[PDB]
Amino acid sequence: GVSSQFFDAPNGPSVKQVLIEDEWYNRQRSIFPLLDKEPYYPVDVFVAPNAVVCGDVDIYGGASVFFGAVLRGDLNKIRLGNRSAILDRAVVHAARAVPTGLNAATLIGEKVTVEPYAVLRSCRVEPKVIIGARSVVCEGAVVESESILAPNSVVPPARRIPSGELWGGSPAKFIRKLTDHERDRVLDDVSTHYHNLATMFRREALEPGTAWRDVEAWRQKLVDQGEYEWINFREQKYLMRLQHEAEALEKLT
Amino acid sequence: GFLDKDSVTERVLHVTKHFEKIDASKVSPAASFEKDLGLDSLDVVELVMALEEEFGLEIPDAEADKIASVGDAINYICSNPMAK
Amino acid sequence: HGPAQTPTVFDKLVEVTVVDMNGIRHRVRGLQGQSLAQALVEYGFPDTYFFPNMGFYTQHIVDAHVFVPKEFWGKVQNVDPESDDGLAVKRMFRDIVQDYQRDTSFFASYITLGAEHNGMTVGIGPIKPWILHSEWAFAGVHDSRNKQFDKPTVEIW
Amino acid sequence: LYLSTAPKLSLFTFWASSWHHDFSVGVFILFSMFIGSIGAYGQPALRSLFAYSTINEIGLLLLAVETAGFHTLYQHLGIYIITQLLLWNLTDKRLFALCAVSLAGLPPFAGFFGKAWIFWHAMSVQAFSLLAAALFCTLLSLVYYLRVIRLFWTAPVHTAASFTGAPNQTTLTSACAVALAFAPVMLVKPFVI
Amino acid sequence: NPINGLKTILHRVGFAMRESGQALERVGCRLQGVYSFEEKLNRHATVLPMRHNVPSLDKTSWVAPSGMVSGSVTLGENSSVWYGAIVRGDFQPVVVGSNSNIQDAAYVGATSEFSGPVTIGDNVSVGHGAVLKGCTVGDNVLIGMNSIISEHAEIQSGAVIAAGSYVEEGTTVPSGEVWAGSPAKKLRDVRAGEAEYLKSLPGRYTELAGEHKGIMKVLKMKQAEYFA
Amino acid sequence: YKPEVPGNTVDNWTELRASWNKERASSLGTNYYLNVAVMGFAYWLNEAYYFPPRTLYVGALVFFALYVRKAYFSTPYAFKHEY
Amino acid sequence: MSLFKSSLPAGFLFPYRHPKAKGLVEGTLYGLGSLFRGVGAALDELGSMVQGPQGSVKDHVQPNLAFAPVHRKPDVPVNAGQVVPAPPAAARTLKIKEVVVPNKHSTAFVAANANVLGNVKLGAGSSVWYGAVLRGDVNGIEVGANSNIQDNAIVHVSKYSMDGTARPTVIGNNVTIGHAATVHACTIEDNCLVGMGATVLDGATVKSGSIVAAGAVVPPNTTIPSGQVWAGSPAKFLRHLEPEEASFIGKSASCYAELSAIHKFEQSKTFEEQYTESCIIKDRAALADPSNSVHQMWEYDSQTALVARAKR
Amino acid sequence: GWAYSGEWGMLAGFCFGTLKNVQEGKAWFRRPYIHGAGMIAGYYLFKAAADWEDEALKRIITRYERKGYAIPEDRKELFAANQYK
Ligand SMILES: C/C=C/C(=O)SCCNC(=O)CCNC(=O)[C@@H](O)C(C)(C)COP(=O)(O)OP(=O)(O)OC[C@H]1O[C@@H](n2cnc3c(N)ncnc32)[C@H](O)[C@@H]1OP(=O)(O)O
Ligand SMILES: CCCCCCCCCCCC(=O)SCCNC(=O)CCNC(=O)[C@H](O)C(C)(C)COP(=O)(O)O
Repeated sequence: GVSSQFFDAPNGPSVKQVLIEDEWYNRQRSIFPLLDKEPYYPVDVFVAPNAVVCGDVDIYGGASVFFGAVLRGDLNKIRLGNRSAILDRAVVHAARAVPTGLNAATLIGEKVTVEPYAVLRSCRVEPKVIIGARSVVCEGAVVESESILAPNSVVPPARRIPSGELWGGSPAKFIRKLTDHERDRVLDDVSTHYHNLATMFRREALEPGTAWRDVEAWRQKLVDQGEYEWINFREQKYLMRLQHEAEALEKLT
Repeated sequence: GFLDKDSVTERVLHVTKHFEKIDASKVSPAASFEKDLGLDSLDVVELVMALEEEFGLEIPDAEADKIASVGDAINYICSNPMAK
Repeated sequence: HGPAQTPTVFDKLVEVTVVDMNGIRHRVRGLQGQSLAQALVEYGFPDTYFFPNMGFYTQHIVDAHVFVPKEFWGKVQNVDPESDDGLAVKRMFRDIVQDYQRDTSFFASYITLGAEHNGMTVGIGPIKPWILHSEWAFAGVHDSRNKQFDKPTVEIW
Repeated sequence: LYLSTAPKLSLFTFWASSWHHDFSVGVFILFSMFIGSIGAYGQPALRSLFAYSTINEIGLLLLAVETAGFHTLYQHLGIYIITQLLLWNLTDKRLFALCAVSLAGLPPFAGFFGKAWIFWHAMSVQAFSLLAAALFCTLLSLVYYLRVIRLFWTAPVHTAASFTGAPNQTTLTSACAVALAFAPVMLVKPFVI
Repeated sequence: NPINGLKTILHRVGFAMRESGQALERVGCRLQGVYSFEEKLNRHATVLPMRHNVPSLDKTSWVAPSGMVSGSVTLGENSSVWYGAIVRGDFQPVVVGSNSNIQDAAYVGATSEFSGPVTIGDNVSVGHGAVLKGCTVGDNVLIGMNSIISEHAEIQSGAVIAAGSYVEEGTTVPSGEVWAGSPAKKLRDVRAGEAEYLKSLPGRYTELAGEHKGIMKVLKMKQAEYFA
Repeated sequence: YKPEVPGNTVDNWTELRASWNKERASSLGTNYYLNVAVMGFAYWLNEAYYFPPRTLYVGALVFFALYVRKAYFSTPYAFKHEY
Repeated sequence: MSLFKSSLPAGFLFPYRHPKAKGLVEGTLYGLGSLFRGVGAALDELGSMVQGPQGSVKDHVQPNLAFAPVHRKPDVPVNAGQVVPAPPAAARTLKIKEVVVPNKHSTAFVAANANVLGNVKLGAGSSVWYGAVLRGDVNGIEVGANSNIQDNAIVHVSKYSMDGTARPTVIGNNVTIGHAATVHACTIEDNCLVGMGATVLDGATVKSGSIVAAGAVVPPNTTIPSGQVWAGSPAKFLRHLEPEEASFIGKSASCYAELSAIHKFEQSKTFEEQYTESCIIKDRAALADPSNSVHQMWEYDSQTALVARAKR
Repeated sequence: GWAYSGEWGMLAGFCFGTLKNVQEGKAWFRRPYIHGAGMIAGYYLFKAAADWEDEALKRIITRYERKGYAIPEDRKELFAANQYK
């Protein structure tokens, strides 16, 4: 078993831990750090309110994370390229190591679209790639630039899809070659279309909105009743560190 | 391949020549330290230190422990990117 | 087209042995078509080993000073010394390397990894202190655990 | 940013207010314009590019001083100072192209007007040789300002968000100084005299 | 469409008034010394309009709180959108008939650049995790779990799509046939005992949606006890 | 189609390496000597502004023709052990 | 006891909510703030009216569906969840006497946006991840100790089937359920792995120490024996287990125990702690300037940005 | 000074607000109170510039006439005028 308290967290130990069954409203953040691993994102990113971006994640340019998608950078790094789209409820994960011996981070190039319910884990996707829906690209696999994966396809670990082609199946086999106009324009067209849809969502978002008014009304009612507790969190973190150091010193000798 | 395979070989023979417990004519370009030349570990360490003195390097304990032959020493010096 | 082999990553893998400036040998894996400086960055080498390519329109490319054996001298890509790329290499030799230069000195972005590099041993060469701007410099001492790979951007400004 | 704006204003105001000399500064005009233009053409680092382009601009200001007529000096210096305030506080790199087109003297933007009254007053008092050198160096300056435009306009846009607060903290000043495209309506009139 | 022009002008003016009001309320909160507006709570919306395009939900239809409908979505009588399901009509509209179920974490949408509207008929079962992009589904069809139906495909009435299948773009699936495979192909005809369970499937989901809607009402009243 | 790079890679790279195997001097000496030259001897040009323009133009062309470029400068004297 | 534990102002100690105003100036500011809040909410409501029917959709907080009840049914026995008494408001309004909530062990981790409903049992050290759906409504769902259901995976059971069998879903110990996997009315034994994006259909049995590969579809009423790997759509026999993959299964289970610890640590912090931590991050970035004028007198604590001691 | 300087200042304020939005990744219409404040500041700034136009003309004619340059009365109205051109 592993304890759920961390005394070497960058902002200190957690003073008050809340059980999930005691929560009366949903408090899931969409962008949050895991100890010392903070996500990196641009000013014009679209992160959907029910999408999760956590840990060591780098986002560039005009990339977008659509509804219910997960980008979990807890075992390694994940990079999302310029104007790359992660569509609805697709999962991007990363392993600590790969059988090929290369870097195990999931690297996604620019202008890459990932269709709904697809899974990327410790793979390399080069620029201008369409991953189809219900597709899995396994650990250490490589998808080369200007290539298309058909929906419901499996790319097994440490396998390669050559550039300029359409592949599909379980396991993925050769279907056909892309035309020159498809490599020149169509992949950029799909990425630009999904960026335009993300911009339409970004224009209409009122952040932070007004859902906090009810929670603040409940807190005001607690201050009215005298049941709201004021906690000095900085001082409690300091005192907990001092007690931890004293307890560690009072066992070695 | 950072350096040639002839001048390093004769320099190896030149520093192998001045050893009192070695034979000045038994030394071959491809021999062994244990079966052929008859050296224990400390003699091997002394020879590797002489080679380090001549070529201006630093060979760690594990790398010098792997070296067991004249050809092994020549190949290690040739593969070293910081040789002189 | 028939029952021929499915493409694997192992078909395109290139292995290079790299000796850093402390003499420690490292196993570096790369892919065909990737430059050497990129494979060195992705291996996890510290950021003090790398410096900007000092040409116009290419300072976003990171580069390293490598020592290449005589067998692999002819597999470094050719640069015209009269062109503007030649003057970029001349500026890099003039300012970054200086008197650490040897006859095996090259730059790692000018090495494109292929099957001919498989088994090649290179070493990292030392460099002089340099500055591009306030957010990218090198004071002269390789005492830092920060990897180059962990930098999110390469900033020319 | 501090070094390119305030001391030049202070010293040129002392020169305008209380200084007379019986000599010339023409060889230093030639040296500044040719050295600054050729140096900024030849130096790939951006900091050195802007240092040499500053030497070229101070050569133009010296041409305005040498032919008298301090009104053109003050107009060009003000436009230059506003451009400097935009240049060193940029976080979006697309506006780096506006600094480029307004430091190259391209017509509708305010840098054109600041250069062009200096050229007009130089032609008025018939300072022909220094003017010809200034026009040649102006033709050279366009090439590296186009290099700036190639670097930062014809490129994909990436601007990192803030994490520890202070979100893009000088967008007010940079967006206010980009409206040097609206000052030319007041610059064409007899304004700075 | 000048009607859309007037709606556009009104929506933009009202949006500007809303931004100004919320900003003034945040200034008031800062003056009070209360910083509850800075909380990074979940801002998920079950119903998400796209400017003047509001989803049209029947009073006997139900959308689960973790589900969502966006843009031009029509839900018919006693039709259900379950937990985690995403039905997207912000680019091209979605039309769902009556007594049809979109099960847990299923994606139905028309968001591709050349996709037509999605039309789902009456008594349609859309299984768990199925992805529907710009298709037309007839009456009394089971969409199997983790299946993909592509753009301009026609799933005619009475057909069964098996689990994990992928129907290609512009593919017509005939009536009363079972199709399976990732290059999906006809496997057999629907049998009678199979068709009995096909007929009895959507009513169960109707009553299950009723029970879950009641429990969600209980949860909302529990939530409302805190702040009211 | 792409043009071929002229020459040999080993010979070209040896040409690129040439005359740079030396520690670069600091710039303080060049800057101090420039300031000394201007502050001590630029007054010699005071009467030159009144000279005929053919003389001034030919002198400017002569200075341009005899100028040696500071960037990529090298001497054979840097690598010899006696004069 | 940092250095100024008895002299810091209350605004610095409580950045999320300042205490009660005392003087004339603070009360005037508080009254102005309440007036601004009223006028701002009024302008927001008026703008929503002018906007049209889209303004009638309002911003509301979402319910906690990570721990959610279902209807207690008379034909459905409760063996995974627990029957708890109904709330009195629900009883007096819409006729509820008993609901079924999940049985959740204290060391398990559930994501705040996951959907775990009703007749579900969660073992010790087990984890349900972001966007996962565990709907136990018509039968029971059992998850063993140190088991993980990963992101966007769907778990469901059947009461009525084609062949008239009610089947629960039972998941054993040290089981890894892959990303976007579909688990439907089936049995997974101890120390098994289901690949990411795979589908296991009704009444299929995965015996102990086996692996279902990524993208595989397990047909109904299929038994996958021990020490075999199955793959494809439909899944057939592919290989026997390697010596290393059996230890890899346990490595995966231990890795997700370690990961669920960190994610539970980050998730279960209150709003006040998170706001204090953001203020601390701000102070730390202000202290990262080496020319900061306090660096010559005070030494600051790294984790809280408080003055620890005098430097000189 | 110029008659349409305030309208030019308002267009300047609108473009200022739009650019402040575009720099920070927001659409052009976002935060319209920033546009309004920019419009007010641009209006008053360009009205002040138009006032300096008349002031500069008045200073030039006054200094030139004190030095001895006698301007005829048909041309003094080109300078000593708050002309709203
Ligand atoms: C986030 C948490 C992650 C975890 O901890 S595990 C959850 C996710 N893990 C997985 O991806 C599990 C699945 N991974 C694997 O591929 C594996 O287990 C899979 C083991 C059976 C096999 O993966 P391998 O890398 O061992 O591939 P094999 O050498 O076994 O491949 C043999 C054969 O099977 C085929 N094969 C291999 N893998 C697959 C797949 N997946 N699908 C279909 N067909 C396949 C393939 O075609 C091969 O033939 P050819 O390519 O024609 O020569
Ligand atoms: C400045 C001068 C100061 C010097 C002071 C330091 C002097 C330290 C001397 C004392 C240290 C020892 O003797 S240490 C004691 C060394 N003797 C043993 O360990 C017993 C086993 N015999 C061996 O190890 C032999 O070396 C051998 C059989 C050749 C093994 O052959 P290899 O070798 O092939 O392995």
